[PDB]
Amino acid sequence: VNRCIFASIVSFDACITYKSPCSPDAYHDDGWFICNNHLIKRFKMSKMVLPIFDEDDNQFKMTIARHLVGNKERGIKRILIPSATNYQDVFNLNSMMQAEQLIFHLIYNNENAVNTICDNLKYTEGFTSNTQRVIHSVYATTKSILDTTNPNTFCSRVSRDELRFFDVTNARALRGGAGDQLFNNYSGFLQNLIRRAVAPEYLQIDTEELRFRNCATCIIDETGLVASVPDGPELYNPIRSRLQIRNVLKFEGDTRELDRTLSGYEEYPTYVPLFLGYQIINS
Amino acid sequence: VNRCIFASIVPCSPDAYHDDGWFICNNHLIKRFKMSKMVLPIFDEDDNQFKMTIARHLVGNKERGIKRILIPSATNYQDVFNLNSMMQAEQLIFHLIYNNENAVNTICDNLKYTEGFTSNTQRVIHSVYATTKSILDTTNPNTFCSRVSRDELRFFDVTNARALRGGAGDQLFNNYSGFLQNLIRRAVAPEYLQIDTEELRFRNCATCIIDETGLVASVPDGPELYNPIRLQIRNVLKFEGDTRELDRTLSGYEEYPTYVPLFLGYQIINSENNFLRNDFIPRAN
Amino acid sequence: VNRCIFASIVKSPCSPDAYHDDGWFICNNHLIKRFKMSKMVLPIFDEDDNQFKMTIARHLVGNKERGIKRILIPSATNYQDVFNLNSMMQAEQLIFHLIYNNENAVNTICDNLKYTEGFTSNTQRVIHSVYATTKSILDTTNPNTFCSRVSRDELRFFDVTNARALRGGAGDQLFNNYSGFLQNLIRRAVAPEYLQIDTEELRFRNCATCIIDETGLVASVPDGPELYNPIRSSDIQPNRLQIRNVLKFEGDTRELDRTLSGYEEYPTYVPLFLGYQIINSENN
Amino acid sequence: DEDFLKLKALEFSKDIVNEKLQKIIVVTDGMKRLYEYCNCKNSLETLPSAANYGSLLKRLNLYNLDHIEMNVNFYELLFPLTLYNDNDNSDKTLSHQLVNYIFLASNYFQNCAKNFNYMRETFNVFGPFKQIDFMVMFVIKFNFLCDMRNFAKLIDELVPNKQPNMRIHSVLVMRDKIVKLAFSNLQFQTFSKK
Amino acid sequence: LEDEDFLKLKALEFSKDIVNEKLQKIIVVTDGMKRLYEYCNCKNSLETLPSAANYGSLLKRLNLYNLDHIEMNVNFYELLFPLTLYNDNDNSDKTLSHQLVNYIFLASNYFQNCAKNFNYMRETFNVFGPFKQIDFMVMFVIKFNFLCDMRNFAKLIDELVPNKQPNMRIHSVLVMRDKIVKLAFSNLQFQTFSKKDKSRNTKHLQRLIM
Ligand SMILES: [Zn+2]
Ligand SMILES: [Zn+2]
Ligand SMILES: [Zn+2]
Repeated sequence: VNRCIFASIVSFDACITYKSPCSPDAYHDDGWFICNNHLIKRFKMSKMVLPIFDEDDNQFKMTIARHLVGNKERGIKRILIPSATNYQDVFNLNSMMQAEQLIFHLIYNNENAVNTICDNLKYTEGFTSNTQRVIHSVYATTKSILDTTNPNTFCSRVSRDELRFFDVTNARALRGGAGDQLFNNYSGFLQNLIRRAVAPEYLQIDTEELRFRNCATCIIDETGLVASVPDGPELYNPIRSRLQIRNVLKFEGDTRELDRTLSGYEEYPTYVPLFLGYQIINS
Repeated sequence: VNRCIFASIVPCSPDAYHDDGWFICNNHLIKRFKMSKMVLPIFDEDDNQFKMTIARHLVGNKERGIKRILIPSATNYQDVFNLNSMMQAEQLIFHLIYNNENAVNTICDNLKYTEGFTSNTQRVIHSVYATTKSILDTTNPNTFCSRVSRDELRFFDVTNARALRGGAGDQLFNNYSGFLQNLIRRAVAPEYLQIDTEELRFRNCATCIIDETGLVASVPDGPELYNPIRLQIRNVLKFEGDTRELDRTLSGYEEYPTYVPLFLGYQIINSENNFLRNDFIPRAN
Repeated sequence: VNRCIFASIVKSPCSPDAYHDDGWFICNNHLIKRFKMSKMVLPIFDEDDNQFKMTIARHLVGNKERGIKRILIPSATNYQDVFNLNSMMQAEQLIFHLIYNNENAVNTICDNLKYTEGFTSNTQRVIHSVYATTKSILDTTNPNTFCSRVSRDELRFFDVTNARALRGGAGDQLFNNYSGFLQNLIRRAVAPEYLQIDTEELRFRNCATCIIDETGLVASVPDGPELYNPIRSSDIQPNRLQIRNVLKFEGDTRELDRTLSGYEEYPTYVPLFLGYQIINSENN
Repeated sequence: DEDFLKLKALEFSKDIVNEKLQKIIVVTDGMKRLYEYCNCKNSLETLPSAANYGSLLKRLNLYNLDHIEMNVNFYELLFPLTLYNDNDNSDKTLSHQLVNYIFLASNYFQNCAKNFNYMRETFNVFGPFKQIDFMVMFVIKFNFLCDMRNFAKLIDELVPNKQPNMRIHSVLVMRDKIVKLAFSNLQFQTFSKK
Repeated sequence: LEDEDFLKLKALEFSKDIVNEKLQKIIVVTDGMKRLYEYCNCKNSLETLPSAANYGSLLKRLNLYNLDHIEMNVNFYELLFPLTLYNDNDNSDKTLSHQLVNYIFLASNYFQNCAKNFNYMRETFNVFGPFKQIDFMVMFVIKFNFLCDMRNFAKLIDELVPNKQPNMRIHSVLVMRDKIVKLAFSNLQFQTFSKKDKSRNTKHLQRLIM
């Protein structure tokens, strides 16, 4: 079975065939409907999991991601997700293919763009094949998810059964606050996406609070998710994959046997997990 | 035959065996003065050839002060030649060169104070000494009948040559021991040469300025030019050698040497051209 | 394959160089033809491999040359007089008129040839194909236009003042007005004394060697006497006797060098240093 | 000597000053009795004719304005010209020269910072009472201020564009960064309780 | 409003007690200036960006005054280094080093975050400060708030500290941090994008005499 929305890609016309298909994960079921391929391709994250003991071999395991942005990029370069205000200029959708463009207009509820698109199709041979019903079946899938999400989920937990505050725990982080409410502005689909992408800083269970990190890695943004520290210099990203500068001031040391000696000891991974927000769960 | 002045060492590179006025191996020239023995070839329209001695600058760009200094003043000599890092033989040699008789006799008594001298190693040590001594003795231009420059003069400023002006740097050159002056005249290729009937400008600008402190490498002005070459930092700055290969063409293109040649001072020949008396006499002005 | 403009032209045997990747619009043989130069390179790098190998050239301008002969490349002003293309083939005249944009002369040639039967019967295909090829070669670069498709704005500067002249400097306008391939070849030819790395500045010679006049690129000392140039004389009218005086060596004892020959030697050619270069930290 | 182009610059500045926004109090500034003896306007620093007026100690004593370890924002000092060239358009009418002038000024700051390491004592020889510790930087700035005072006369009728030249601004940044970096070398060496 | 009176003298006590500046010289806690200097009357926080709500009256005062007088540079090494060249008589050196270096790097990170976040700060001030010179006011107030909290810190640490002999262990990272500050000002493009012409444009250079 296939679920990645991009794996659902199809062509209205005979030339292109998108022959860089979705990662196997498209066939998997995290409820993300996103090949990690595309995750990289458009957002620059890699999905990950944290297992957590249920005080037992029973566990809750939370999916997260890691951002892939370097230390040098700034502003738009660091934007991960836009606003509907600025998705267009952020992405250059015109460079993207028309199915991509229309799907983004669905995401942003741009009925005007949808209408203009149908009005362009009226005369097209894709319209002669009525392949627009591919888009309408994508709409059916979407609407099913949405009636599973926007009415449900956060709204369901308005029952108070659960709450996540995305607000920064540190009140000194003046850049926080109102963005946690601006969260409300986005399509609940997106909201689900982000909230399941991002780990909380704390969990309330009435047994005990748990704290998972000293200090939040992520921040809410004025248009959409950005890879930025709350404050200070950006923490180093060892992303590890024109005549420009390549300088790196290596230490002199020539010893290598030490490495073979030390293979026995924890080779600490250096990825940037997403820690942000206050999590509350009943019982 | 090997006649590096560091054959005194009690090893020199094979070039030491040429009987030539460097009187040093390139080994020791580098190891103490960070230059490489060179000759400049010179040619005519006829294609006839001539040659001049040279040794390109090699000490690193960034360092400053004494680091720029290649050879200090006798007044400042130990500030480079921080003897206590240096072997006794080395120290004694340098003291002699600088005429430091005081230190000479000091070492003379230090031989006694090295109570191991009872072994009479003094015989070997002093034989090496006298060997060395001989060399300076031969260098001495002041020896009565030693032959001197007929057609030739050198000065260390354009104006000092052009009008015999009293350059203080020229005077301090003269005040240097005769061997030092010899070695300078041996090593230093001019910015200019006058000829009985002709003049030649080799560059519009000199390489380096030299001062009373010693052999100073400094550029007259502006930044130094590039000079390419355990709890420490290799610290390598490195660049995008993308290897957009072009050797297929570029192998034919002439490759300019990547070096810092010497163009220093104003030579004059102003008498019947007779240079090829090929003897390394002191040849003083 | 051969990229020499004279390779495009239609004895005049090219050097093999312009058959190769580096895209110089002239073989090294014809780099003699009016231009007194040889193309050259400078291996350059950090402390490993060799990274950059920047091209350069040496002229062989005679020390005794003055005036026009001191001019390396005439300005669009008076290039016709400097060259006397009347001494040359119509193809060469046409080509130069193109480079200098002397489309008026191009018109005059086309008018002349129109009524000749040798033009129509055979030569028209030569003229038109050659023309198109040349122009297309120009358009292959023309960084003033066409995406600036070749290279970048490059961050090069040539007009740097010497420390002691007035607050002058001009005629980069003329530089630009020159057919851009001329500019690009100058970029081939002339290293700056200085390069800004994104984080560092580096210097390669104590002093500049060349000047730009409104008349053209000129090989002149900034001051004082010209340096003596030992033109190697290995390479190039007998209709009329050709005279020279030349002061030359004489003397024996060259065998003395027999021992010294093993030492390191310094090639003595005249490379061209003029201007500044930078690398952007970012193409902001 | 005459005010001459001083009046022409005054006229041009009057033509720009169509606005006042006056009566705002200048608390910050106490520019008592500025004087403009800088007629030598030399490109280089060596002049004993500048030390000729070493009596500056006296006016200092009356109103010091000592400035220890002075360092200069070349970028900020030169920025205003960046928009003014475009009274006309589509030519480097002056910018062709402004760029090389900027190069020269930057190189000046590259080199005089080096030469300071001995030129102090030459100024003590000009006057053994010295206090060169500050007066050296004083003159170092002042002479380029005179250079700018005349350079403005060399450019005259130039008015603020709204469009910046990205190339020129990048040139300004990339020179000024190294200019400021040069000051890092300033250091002190065991004076004890001075 | 109740207890400053002691510290008013304290800031001047030792400086009036001493007359012995021989090369390096201090403005005596700068302790003589107009109402603006008299306004710094609260325990503001050095740890974080300014509490913009605190300063509205200060902004309304500043509206009376011009602000094209401000150098961008902190002058970090320049001003701070001279006022640190002094130590205890060979005791508590651990202590002195600790508070000195910690305060140093505190100011370091303070300016680092100021430069990284200046947009949010100036905009959040303008939200209620619609004043035409509001950007210059924000820059000035940043400098002045830092200076005032520093003055309070100095006032508090004011101690005998007669000893004066450089510790190059202290003065080494001096250059690293100061050059990082200047590099921060380099990273400040200063954004010449069609707004500074609304200034007095460097006072038109004041007839080339200022
Ligand atoms: Zn996909
Ligand atoms: Zn040897
Ligand atoms: Zn050819």
